[PDB]
Amino acid sequence: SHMLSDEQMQIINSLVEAHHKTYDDSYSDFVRFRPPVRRLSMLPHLADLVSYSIQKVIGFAKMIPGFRDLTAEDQIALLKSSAIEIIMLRSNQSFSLEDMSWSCGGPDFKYCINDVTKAGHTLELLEPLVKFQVGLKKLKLHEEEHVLLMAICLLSPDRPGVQDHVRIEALQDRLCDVLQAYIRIQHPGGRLLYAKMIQKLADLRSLNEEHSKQYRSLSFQPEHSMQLTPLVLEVFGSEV
Amino acid sequence: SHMLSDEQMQIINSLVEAHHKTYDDSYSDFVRFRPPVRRLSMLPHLADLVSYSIQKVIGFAKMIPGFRDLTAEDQIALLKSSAIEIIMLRSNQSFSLEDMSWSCGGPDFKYCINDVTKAGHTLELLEPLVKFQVGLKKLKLHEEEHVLLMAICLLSPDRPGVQDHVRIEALQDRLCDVLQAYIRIQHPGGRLLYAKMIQKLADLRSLNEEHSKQYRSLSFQPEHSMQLTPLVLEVFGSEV
Amino acid sequence: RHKILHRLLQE
Amino acid sequence: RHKILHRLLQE
Ligand SMILES: CC1(C)[C@H](/C=C/C=C2C[C@@H](O)C[C@H](O)C2)CC[C@]1(C)CCC#CC(O)(C(F)(F)F)C(F)(F)F
Ligand SMILES: CC1(C)[C@H](/C=C/C=C2C[C@@H](O)C[C@H](O)C2)CC[C@]1(C)CCC#CC(O)(C(F)(F)F)C(F)(F)F
Ligand SMILES: [Mg+2]
Ligand SMILES: [Mg+2]
Repeated sequence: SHMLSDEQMQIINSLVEAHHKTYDDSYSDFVRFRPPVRRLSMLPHLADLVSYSIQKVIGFAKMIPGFRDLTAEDQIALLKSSAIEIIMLRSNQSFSLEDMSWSCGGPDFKYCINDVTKAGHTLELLEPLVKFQVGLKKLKLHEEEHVLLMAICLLSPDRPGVQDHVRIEALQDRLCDVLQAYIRIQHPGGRLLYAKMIQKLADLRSLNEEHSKQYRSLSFQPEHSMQLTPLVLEVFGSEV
Repeated sequence: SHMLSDEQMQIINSLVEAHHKTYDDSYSDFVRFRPPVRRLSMLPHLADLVSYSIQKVIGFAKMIPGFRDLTAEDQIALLKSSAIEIIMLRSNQSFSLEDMSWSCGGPDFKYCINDVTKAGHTLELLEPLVKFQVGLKKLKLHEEEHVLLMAICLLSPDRPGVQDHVRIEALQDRLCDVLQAYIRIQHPGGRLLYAKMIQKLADLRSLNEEHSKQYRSLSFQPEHSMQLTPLVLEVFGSEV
Repeated sequence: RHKILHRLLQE
Repeated sequence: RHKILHRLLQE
């Protein structure tokens, strides 16, 4: 009944290309992380996984149409507040409904709930997490929709620290359009998908909040914070 | 012609035991460091080697008779300024005159000058380093003398940041005694050894100074400092 | 200060 | 601040 506009389509080519450039389905770079071990035994390996991911999320972000033109401060503000959410969204790519875990190799790079516990996190986080991963996986998103959801999550103007919350609101809306249009046109059987997707964003906030609290506690214990990486400390730190 | 006193001897048992407790001749813990790779390719692995060593040097220090009774500030001040020197001294244990390198396994955990270069250091440091390692190895120190030299180096009152530089001067002298006495009594053929040993301390300062400058440069480049560890950043940082 | 972040967001 | 160092020098 319709068809995406040239502009919208070029945006999709950019996000998809950006993701391919910042996400390897082989997970070959994991051999460079401190090896996993199953007190907080998995902390070193997971800290490295997360850190590596932030580096990847930043690369993606820099390629989101519009982002580069924001003030470094807002880029930072947005990255800092959404980082963890973007990592949870992209992680879905490795999540397996089969064994309810992230399989990036295995048995060495297969991450179960138990493992994340050995990194200092509880079921109060992991419970909703896997639940979110499952529900999200069931949506069978087209790569195009997966990349949009990520770009949309990052440009949420409702982030603590954001300045020009009006230009951010605009860009997120432009992307929300392309996503809505795309599902209507390219997604057979997807009429309530959009709704289901925006809802996922809301579930992300709860996961984020929980993670932040659990992170703060871990963060204050020097014997544990010393296992983290400088970038993780910077991105998740309370630093103004 | 003499014989160590009971007190001096108990000190030697403490330093030797302390070293055994904080130094593994199997280097089995290295598999937990980020794997080496031969821009600054070895930086991640070596940062982890150094970091691990600081943790070990701290353990040793805490067992040096007298140290625990200093002010946390002086303990820190002493650790911060001597850390790198203690690591160079203890590294001798793994240095091989054969291949002029530190062999803690291999070929994976064998460190040549080239490798340290891939971690951001130059021959301006590595040149005197190996030279120092060689000369030091040639001294064939008894374990007892090796542990004393380390305890003596750590209690050098001439460190920037030191407060009670008089109690530190005292303790270092007490240890210098036990070392002198020991060589006279237990070291056949060692008459100029003591002199050769105190001289090594002086060579350490040059290596330290050089390392500090080279470290400072690496430290200011965020793309490199992000490869370091929180403890390394803390110990070698300019933080007052 | 976010030195690392500023550096990575730089191209 | 040397939080980590203070923590390790603690027993
Ligand atoms: C275990 C996690 C890393 C999850 C797994 C995601 C999977 C992948 C694989 C692939 O799809 C590529 C993706 O980029 C990452 C997402 C959040 C998690 C539960 C987060 C676990 C964590 C944490 C921390 O709080 C700490 F390490 F300190 F405990 C940190 F945030 F500070 F780091
Ligand atoms: C390569 C080094 C680590 C040397 C090798 C020593 C060997 C061993 C093995 C065993 O005997 C047990 C010992 O504890 C350590 C000593 C100093 C060195 C040249 C130091 C290399 C370095 C460095 C750094 O500047 C960085 F990583 F950033 F480049 C750091 F200081 F910040 F870390
Ligand atoms: Mg919207
Ligand atoms: Mg003296």
